[PDB]
Amino acid sequence: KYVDKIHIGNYEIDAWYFSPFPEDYGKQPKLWLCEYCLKYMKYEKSYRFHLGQCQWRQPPGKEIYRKSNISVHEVDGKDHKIYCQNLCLLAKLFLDHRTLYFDVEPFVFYILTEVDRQGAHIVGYFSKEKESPDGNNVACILTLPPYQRRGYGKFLIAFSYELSKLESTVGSPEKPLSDLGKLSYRSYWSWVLLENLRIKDLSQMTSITQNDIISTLQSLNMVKYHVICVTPKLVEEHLKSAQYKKPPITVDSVCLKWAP
Ligand SMILES: CC(C)(COP(=O)(O)OP(=O)(O)OC[C@H]1O[C@@H](n2cnc3c(N)ncnc32)[C@H](O)[C@@H]1OP(=O)(O)O)[C@@H](O)C(=O)NCCC(=O)NCCS
Ligand SMILES: [Zn+2]
Repeated sequence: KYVDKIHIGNYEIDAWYFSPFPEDYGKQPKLWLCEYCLKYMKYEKSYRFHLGQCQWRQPPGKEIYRKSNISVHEVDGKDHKIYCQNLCLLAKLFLDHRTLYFDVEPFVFYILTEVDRQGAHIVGYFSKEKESPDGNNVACILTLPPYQRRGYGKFLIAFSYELSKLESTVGSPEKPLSDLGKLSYRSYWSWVLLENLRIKDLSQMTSITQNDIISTLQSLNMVKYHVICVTPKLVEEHLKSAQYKKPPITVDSVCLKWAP
C-alpha cells in the first residue's frame, strides 16, 4: 500500500501520486506530519506525542520576507537536510518531478507560510537549483491543495522572479510545466508584460526570458516575426478585463530582505 492520505495541521489531504516514503509508512491508513518540522509519523499516538514535544513553530532557515500575514523562509538544502528531505517527500505526493528523488543539497527551498498566533503554517513552496546550468529559476513549485486558488501560486512565481531580478539574470521554470503550472505562469506573465506595456528590454526589466515573453505576447496577439505590436489603448483594455487581472497577492520589494 502506498501513502494515500496525510494529516498535517488541521487538514487531511488525499495523495495525487506515489511518493517514496519507506514502505511501512504506506501500510497505515494515514501518514501524520508535523506542520512545522515536517516529520512524518505512522500513528495518531506518535503524532500527538510529537506535537506536545516539538519546539518548532515555523520553518527553519532565514526569514526573508514578511507582508501582512504571509512570510517566506529561505532554506538551504545543505544547512537543513532533514527538513528539505521531509519537504520533498510531502511534495512528491502532489508533483511528479525528478528532483524530488535527488539530493537536496544542491537546492534552496523558499517556504511560504501564513502567520498567526499559533505559528507559521506552510502553504506552499518552490525549490531552486543553485547555479542551474539551464537557467532554471524554479525547479518545483507547489501550493498544498487546501490552500490552492487563493493566489499563492502566482505569489510564489512572482517571488522567484524577484530573486532573479536581484541576481541580475533571466530565468524560466524548469520544463515541462504541468497543466496547472502552465495556467499559473501564463497568468503571471501576461499581467507583468501588460503592466510594462502600459522584447530584450522587457526581458531585462522582468527577468522573464525572451522565449516566455514571446509565447505570452503570441497568446495576446501582440507580436509579429519578434516585434511587439499593440497600442496603449489595447493594453489598457486587457488590464481592465477579468482575463488579465492583477494577482490577488503580490510581492512587495520593500518587505524583502535578500541579496544574491
Ligand atoms: C500550479 C499551482 C502551484 C497553482 O497554485 P495556486 O495557489 O492554486 O495558484 P493561484 O491561486 O495563484 O492561481 C493561478 C492561476 O491558475 C488557475 N488555476 C489554478 N488551479 C486551477 C484549476 N484546478 N483549474 C483551473 N484553473 C486553475 C487559477 O484560476 C489562476 O488563474 P487566473 O490567474 O487567470 O486567475 C498548483 O495548482 C499546484 O501546486 N499544483 C500541483 C503541483 C504542480 O503542478 N506544480 C506546478 C508544476 S510545474
Ligand atoms: Zn515537529
